[PDB]
Amino acid sequence: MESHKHYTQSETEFLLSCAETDENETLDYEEFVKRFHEPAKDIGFNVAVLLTNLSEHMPNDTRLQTFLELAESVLNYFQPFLGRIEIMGSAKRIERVYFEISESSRTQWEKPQVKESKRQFIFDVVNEGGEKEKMELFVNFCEDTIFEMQLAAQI
Amino acid sequence: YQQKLLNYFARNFYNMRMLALFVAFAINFILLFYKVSVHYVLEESSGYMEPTLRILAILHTIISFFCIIGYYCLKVPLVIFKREKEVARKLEFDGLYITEQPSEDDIKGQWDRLVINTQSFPNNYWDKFVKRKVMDKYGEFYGRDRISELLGMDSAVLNSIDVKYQMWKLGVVFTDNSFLYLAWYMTMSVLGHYNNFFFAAHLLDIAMGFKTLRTILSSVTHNGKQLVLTVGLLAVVVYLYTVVAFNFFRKFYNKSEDGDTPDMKCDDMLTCYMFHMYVGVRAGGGIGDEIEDPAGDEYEIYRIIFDITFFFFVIVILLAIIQGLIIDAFGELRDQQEQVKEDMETKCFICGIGNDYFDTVPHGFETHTLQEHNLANYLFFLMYLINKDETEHTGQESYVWKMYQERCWEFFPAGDCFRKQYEDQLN
Amino acid sequence: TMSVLGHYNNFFFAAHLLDIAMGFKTLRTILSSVTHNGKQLVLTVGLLAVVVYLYTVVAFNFFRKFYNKSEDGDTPDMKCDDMLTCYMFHMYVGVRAGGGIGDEIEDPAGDEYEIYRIIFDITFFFFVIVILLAIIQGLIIDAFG
Amino acid sequence: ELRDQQEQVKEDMETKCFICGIGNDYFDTVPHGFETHTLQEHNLANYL
Ligand SMILES: [Zn+2]
Ligand SMILES: [Zn+2]
Repeated sequence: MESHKHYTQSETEFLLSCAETDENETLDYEEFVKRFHEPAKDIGFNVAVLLTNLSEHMPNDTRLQTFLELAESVLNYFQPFLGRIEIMGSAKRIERVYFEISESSRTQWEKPQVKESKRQFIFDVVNEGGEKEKMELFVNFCEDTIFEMQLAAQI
Repeated sequence: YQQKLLNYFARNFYNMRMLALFVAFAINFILLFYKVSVHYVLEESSGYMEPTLRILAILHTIISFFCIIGYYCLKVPLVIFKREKEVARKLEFDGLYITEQPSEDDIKGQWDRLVINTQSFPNNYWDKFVKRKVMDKYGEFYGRDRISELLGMDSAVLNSIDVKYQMWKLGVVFTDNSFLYLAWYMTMSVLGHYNNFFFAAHLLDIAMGFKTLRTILSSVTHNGKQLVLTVGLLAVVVYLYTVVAFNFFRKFYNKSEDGDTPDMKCDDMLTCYMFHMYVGVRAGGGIGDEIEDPAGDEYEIYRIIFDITFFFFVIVILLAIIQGLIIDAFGELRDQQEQVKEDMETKCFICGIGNDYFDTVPHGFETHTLQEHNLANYLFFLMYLINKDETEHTGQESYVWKMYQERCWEFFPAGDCFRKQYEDQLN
Repeated sequence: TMSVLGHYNNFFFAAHLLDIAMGFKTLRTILSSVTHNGKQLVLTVGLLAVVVYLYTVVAFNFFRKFYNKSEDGDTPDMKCDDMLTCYMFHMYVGVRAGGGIGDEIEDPAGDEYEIYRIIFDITFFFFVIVILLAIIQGLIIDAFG
Repeated sequence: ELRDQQEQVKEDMETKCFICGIGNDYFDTVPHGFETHTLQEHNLANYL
């Protein structure tokens, strides 16, 4: 840890203090999966979701900007795993929805076949036209692409 | 090990397709050095080409078989999934298999009637509650015993499989166009061992093997419906000219060479029609090129106007139409592409408010399309909603899932974005 | 290099006329129509070559006896036997004759393969001399548009 | 010219209604407003 870790007791010595799981003075396969693997992955994701929800729903707040800027590392790490859509709420008001995007799906959507299928779908929708049928066509294409990525996940 | 082998075959379908194409090209290039005396192969001062053709043919057959196996193991589940989803939605919403009862027409529905009785009907649709939903919605109108009877749920041997579902799947994959094309490829490759020239028919795979060639060949296919009608109109016009020529100018169609030859003529209608279709549309100048000129005849002016009209109505106008169809095809394709690009660049796909409203913020429209209304985000949300147990659904997730089950799509924004509804400045 | 080589042979100065392609702006617009769709022109030529090769294979397998070039009877029998000669004959004559391959081969007047030869000639004409050339002109027209 | 005329007719029918011709932009405020307007309010069959 000589690239981005600074020599301080709170950070550099902390890892060595936490490395007390072995009496043979050597690392083990279980160390990096016991900690920082099952926790600190979905716990921090919910914190990032809450922070970005507060930032989006309360723009131009002096106290909140400091909080956003100090915690930029977690939000930057959670940029690829953040989803932002808009739906029509029950109270006839637009409500943002946040969720988690899996890494395997993110890789599976960058393949040339999926991009070609998306381009063909857009071409067919614009050529045939329609408004009520447009959303049905979009949902059908979404379901087909989801099934294709699930099938391609079994490499 | 078998599953790993099948997964390896599926993963490299396109690579082995291109391999098969290259092998066919090599076989044809070797085929180009034939000679007759019977049909022995001549080699350029070599003798190592005797088994090269045989091993290349064997390799081509093996690679084609692997191609069909990979296609059956990779692309077939899409067709099955689409068919199952369509029949499930039709049965759940329309209920046509219990109410409409389609006739001998629509053979697809009649063949799909054989999958309802199968136990594993939603094998790929991942929605096994369709039977329970249709029962809960139709029990109080069509009874309970009738629906139950219609649905009919009541490493050594592995004989516990549904033969009806397998038969329906085998029936529905045989009518697919791509599988039929691959079966034709199999037949041609197998027939290539009986006669070595049957491998030449495999060069047609380049029509669909390259994307940049499909755009070239799509110009003919775009107006292919009218090309055959144009050919038929040409045939009718040539037949009318044949009738006129037989009735009036029958004496001119004499093919006599240097005088002392037997009189070969075109007497009956069939010979004159074949002569007109073989010569006259081909001569480049109409029928007057291959018939003697009427130098000093009572029908000279009639023959002249006949020749001129035939030329101007077959060799010019019909060919102009044939080229015009292709030119219009190219123009229509380019115009469609331009229209699609403009429509995608002038408004977003989901709500379609328009870029003019979003230009107030610097780079507002690009930000809106990339963050607010993104197709990838909606697809990921739908997939995450599907791959989640109903007990963990939140309020908004349950709301969206309920409307997705009912298929109403009122949750998709239309003409009302976040900026339009929730203004930054309160008003 | 061309100017220096022009002193060794005086005809090497003829290759300097190609400078007019880029020397005039109004000629670059004319020559840009071919260059705009130059990627597809070579593919069209390759497709034409493949089609002519398929016709060559069919002609060699079935109608090998018609490709006899005998003049006024008493001449040695010159024919197209091997594949290479038939392919060069089809690429040199038949795409050039203006009417397909039927112009330079004797008509099947009273033969068992007469109708097959007729449909072969008609299909070759309609699929090489008309459709392929229509595509070649269509590419340039679309380039201008 | 024939293709351009057909395209122009299709665009004119899809961009404004036949009777008053206000334009689809005004009716896009309501979800599916223009289709509802053409199918119920200003319909040629209803007038006939
Ligand atoms: Zn939008
Ligand atoms: Zn109106």
